[PDB]
Amino acid sequence: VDGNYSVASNVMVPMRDGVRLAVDLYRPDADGPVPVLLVRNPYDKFDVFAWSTQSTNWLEFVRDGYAVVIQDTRGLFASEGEFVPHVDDEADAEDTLSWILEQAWCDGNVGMFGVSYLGVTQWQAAVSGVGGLKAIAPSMASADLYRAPWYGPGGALSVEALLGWSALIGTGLITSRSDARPEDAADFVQLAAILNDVAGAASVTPLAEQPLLGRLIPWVIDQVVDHPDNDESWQSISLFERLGGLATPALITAGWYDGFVGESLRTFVAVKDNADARLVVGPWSHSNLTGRNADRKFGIAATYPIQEATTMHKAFFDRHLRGETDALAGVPKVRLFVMGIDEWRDETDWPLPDTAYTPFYLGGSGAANTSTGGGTLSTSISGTESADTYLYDPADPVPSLGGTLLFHNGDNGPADQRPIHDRDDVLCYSTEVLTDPVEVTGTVSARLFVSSSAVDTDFTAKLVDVFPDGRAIALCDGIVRMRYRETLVNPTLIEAGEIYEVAIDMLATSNVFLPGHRIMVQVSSSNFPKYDRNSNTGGVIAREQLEEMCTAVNRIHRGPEHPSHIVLPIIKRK
Amino acid sequence: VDGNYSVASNVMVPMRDGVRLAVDLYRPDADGPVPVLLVRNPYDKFDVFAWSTQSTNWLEFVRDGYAVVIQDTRGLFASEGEFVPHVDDEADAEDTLSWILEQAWCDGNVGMFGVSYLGVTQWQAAVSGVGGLKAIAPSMASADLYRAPWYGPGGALSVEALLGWSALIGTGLITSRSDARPEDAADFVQLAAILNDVAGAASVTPLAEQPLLGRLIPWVIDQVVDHPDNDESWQSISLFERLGGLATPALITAGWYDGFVGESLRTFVAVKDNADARLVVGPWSHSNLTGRNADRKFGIAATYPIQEATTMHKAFFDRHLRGETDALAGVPKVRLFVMGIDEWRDETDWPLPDTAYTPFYLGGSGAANTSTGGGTLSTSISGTESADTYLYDPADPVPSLGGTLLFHNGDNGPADQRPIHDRDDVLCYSTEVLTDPVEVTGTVSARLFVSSSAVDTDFTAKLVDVFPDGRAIALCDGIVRMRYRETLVNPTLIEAGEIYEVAIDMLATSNVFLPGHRIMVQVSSSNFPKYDRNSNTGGVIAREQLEEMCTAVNRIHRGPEHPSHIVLPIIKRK
Ligand SMILES: *C1(O)O[C@H](CS)[C@@H](CS)O1
Ligand SMILES: *C1(O)O[C@H](CS)[C@@H](CS)O1
Ligand SMILES: [Cl-]
Ligand SMILES: [Cl-]
Ligand SMILES: [Cl-]
Ligand SMILES: [Cl-]
Ligand SMILES: [Cl-]
Ligand SMILES: [Cl-]
Ligand SMILES: [Cl-]
Ligand SMILES: [Cl-]
Ligand SMILES: [Cl-]
Ligand SMILES: [Cl-]
Ligand SMILES: [Cl-]
Ligand SMILES: [Cl-]
Repeated sequence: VDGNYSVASNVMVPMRDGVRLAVDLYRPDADGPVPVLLVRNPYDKFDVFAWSTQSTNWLEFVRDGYAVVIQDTRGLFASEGEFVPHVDDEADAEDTLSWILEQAWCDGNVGMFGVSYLGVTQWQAAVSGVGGLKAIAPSMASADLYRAPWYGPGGALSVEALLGWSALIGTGLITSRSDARPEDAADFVQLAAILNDVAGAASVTPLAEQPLLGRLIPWVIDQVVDHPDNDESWQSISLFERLGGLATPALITAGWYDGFVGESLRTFVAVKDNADARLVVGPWSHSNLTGRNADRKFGIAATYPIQEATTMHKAFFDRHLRGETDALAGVPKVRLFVMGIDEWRDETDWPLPDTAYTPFYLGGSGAANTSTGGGTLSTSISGTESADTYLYDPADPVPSLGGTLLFHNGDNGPADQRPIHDRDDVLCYSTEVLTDPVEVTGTVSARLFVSSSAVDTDFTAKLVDVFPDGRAIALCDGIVRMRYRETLVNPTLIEAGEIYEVAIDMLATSNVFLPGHRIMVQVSSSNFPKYDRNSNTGGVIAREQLEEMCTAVNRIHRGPEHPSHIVLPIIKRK
Repeated sequence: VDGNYSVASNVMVPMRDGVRLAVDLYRPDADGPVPVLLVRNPYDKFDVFAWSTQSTNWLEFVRDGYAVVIQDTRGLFASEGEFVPHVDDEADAEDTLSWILEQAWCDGNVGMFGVSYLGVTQWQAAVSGVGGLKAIAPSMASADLYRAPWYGPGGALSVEALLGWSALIGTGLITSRSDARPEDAADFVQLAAILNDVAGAASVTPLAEQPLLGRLIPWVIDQVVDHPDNDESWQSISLFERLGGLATPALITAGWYDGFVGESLRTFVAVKDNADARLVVGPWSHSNLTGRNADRKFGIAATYPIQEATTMHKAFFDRHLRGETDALAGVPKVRLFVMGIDEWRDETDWPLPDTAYTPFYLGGSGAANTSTGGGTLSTSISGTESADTYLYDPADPVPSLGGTLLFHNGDNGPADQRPIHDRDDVLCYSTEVLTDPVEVTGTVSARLFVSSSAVDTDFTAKLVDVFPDGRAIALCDGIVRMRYRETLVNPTLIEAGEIYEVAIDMLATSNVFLPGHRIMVQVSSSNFPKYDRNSNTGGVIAREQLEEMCTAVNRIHRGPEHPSHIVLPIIKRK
């Protein structure tokens, strides 16, 4: 009967080492084999409502004749083995895909879909060389775990992401084990305390001493905190350099305030030339898909459009798993939620063709410290040679407000920045009030001429849309940890007092700055706990006590010989 | 096989009039008949992810051997017939329950669960007299549709709820019909415009002229706007007076910032003496179950505890549908999220035994207008005879901020009230800063001595927790429309200048006002668009143009002879 299906729970699938992973099979009433979709989940395959609202109404797929397999990853819930993030997922995906392809009910065409870890695992599957995998759909994901979510392109630890997620998994690991232990109740309370106060958890020094999390999930220290360089341990689990050799269609979803946005977009660029890639980007953060935020509403159209996503995914899988050649007729290659105008818009590529990568130079009379300083932004190079100076004290970092926070206040991406505008270590540069709209849609970066009293420090840059009523709404931001200014792999220290030209990768955005608005940039040396705080010593940061850390006098140089600027991806549409 | 199940889609169930409703059947692998749970849904039975995250992980029930039936209500999606809210649901539930009880796979025990309209429909089923219905679990629901969600105990129209919901249903009605009409695209755009600006939609006068909504869903005017009195049309669909005669166990869930909270709690009180009733109340609004709000976080424990809810529901159904006499061992009768301390706490009854209903009298030197006026609250009667006076202008009502908003900014219940504290028509009365905690948990009401220059007007009261940092966080509120001061059924006008003692039903709350806080009350004559604005004419409010409305000089009298007060349900726990 068309539209009917069955569900078989805890089918045990043997991996190459004999360890069995548990899957649930959602199989249509059909007269032969069918195309199959696989989801690999570390958050309990039974708990479909927890993630599915951030993905698709995928029971539609089953009603329409796809089978869906949802698997508990190794060592969690109904699966056997031991859980360690990332390290087993390439092999376990390969073995699971192979098993699916052998089954009586599989017609030789397999795809995947899902969000976050259920997205990362798709890239890990895609590099398997299993020919039967015909398409993937990774949402809010990455193919380079160093670059997102654990560190970043600037070489700072994403400490709130790490501690928050590890606490969440710790809840899952305890729930997963054989029998209830006497210490479980107390552990549950302590994990809740982390999740209620992630900045507090991230503030304890040395950062690497994590009695609870290090016991429940040793990986948090053994892999993540202990490997600050993008070294061989990270390379082993990175998929990114293999993506260029694939020819697998990928339906990639991202969010402008999502921790993964830079890496999600990079995956699109990596695969678009060799296969049918699609891109959808909304104004979401990882835990807030609503389009509504404390000081910024994007409209109901911005709410994660789950039924349209379901329709698009089905069309995509119909094309690539069922060979229906016209199934993607009328579906755009790229679909972006353009903020400011707050509208969805179709595009033919990402980056947009006809992006003008335009320098906006830092300038102004007098000090740019605070929002009431003299800092300006202009497409003209600054005429006078100036410098703005501030003290960065690791004991008092600039607090994270919105942006791409994951677990610490991760539900307010477009946050009003006014609460930090009176800080002397927040340098502000803005355009005059705009008389005509300026669209910035693309990857964003800064090139700053900087110096420090320290042998290492950080520099941050954050793009902001200043509204007529004074709201200073965050758009995108990044950081550079100076030891990693030239390479994430082979860091070197800097010379105190020397001027360096450094790049800051500020991920990406899509925003029309409307008439009456200003374009604004904040520059500082911290953004905590989005990123851990540089100790300004040149030491092993995660092993330092707060008292061992140093203050730094940091300086931004601007003028004709030191033309510090932000590069904005300008789109002009007449 | 234990834990396995099948799903049959669009099984057509004939009602007494021959109209067939569509259901989906989730049936366990079992060797005989099983207990059955029914959900009646006007938002597409296929779309399980849309509502289920506000309810239960109910596939657990199916894995554990319950069948679940999800039905499209009459006239929507796969069902035949014509949709009109509420009026067919008693009969259609009775006929559906009868059909279920006849099936080979039903063991004679049926229950229900679900939220909002999926909760209201359970009360409509419970009055059917079908013996096979053994238990219900209505969450965020009402048994009196006048009192919630469409009007209220004060006799004001809940206009934002009506217009928002009607626009949402209008999206569903268009999606449900036979073929795509030329006007659908434009209608979709107009419905989105309402949902993006519900206060704007509610501001158009006469309110009763609704070209779009009145066309798509005539009921919005024909029933709701046209029947402002709690008359026979409302009585026909009310279940409340029948609840006392039932002996059906009910697991009732509510939220302190939920539009239905007063009516949800009343249902518990109505059924607790004759059957096993249970109550769970969290700090949620109808669309925000997260525990996180713009200026108030309740902690991760406050997040809707879906797996604990699932466990509790299964225990409840095991007791009442499977006759497992000890299934509810250790489950409390009442479980409340107590705000302020921000902790869950078990109780033996609602209202709490040992509630001290305590008057806090309005007082103060000079005018109480604005938060910087002299208004005080005290357990002692005020010594001097005073009055506070303000102008209520319907063209400039007090804006709704938090509370029990449903569709207009309905995701910030505990909203900071400071943005309206400089208004001359917002009278503020507060205690001194507290040195010891004061717990207020229970139903809340005010008794005000009032007068007006008009023959009708409204009075509002709102309880507020003032935090040390100045946040003035809304707790609960109500309104009295003066023509309905003595009865919602047979209104009469007032005499200009005469003093009336009136009651304002402020629903309920649970809050510990901690040391360093104040208890605060705001009094006014509007709260828009939570409630429509009184025209101050004595006319048919929804038929008046704004220009036809009048301003009113309204007065609150306070002193020994006019002891205006709020009655707080004080709990003292040593
Ligand atoms: C997703 O499920 O949430 C996490 C946020 S850090 C991420 C870990 S790879 O996957
Ligand atoms: C629930 O589904 O949401 C509505 C809020 S007004 C309500 C109508 S009875 O049911
Ligand atoms: Cl293992
Ligand atoms: Cl262990
Ligand atoms: Cl906005
Ligand atoms: Cl749009
Ligand atoms: Cl100098
Ligand atoms: Cl130089
Ligand atoms: Cl009908
Ligand atoms: Cl019609
Ligand atoms: Cl708070
Ligand atoms: Cl608690
Ligand atoms: Cl007078
Ligand atoms: Cl009198």
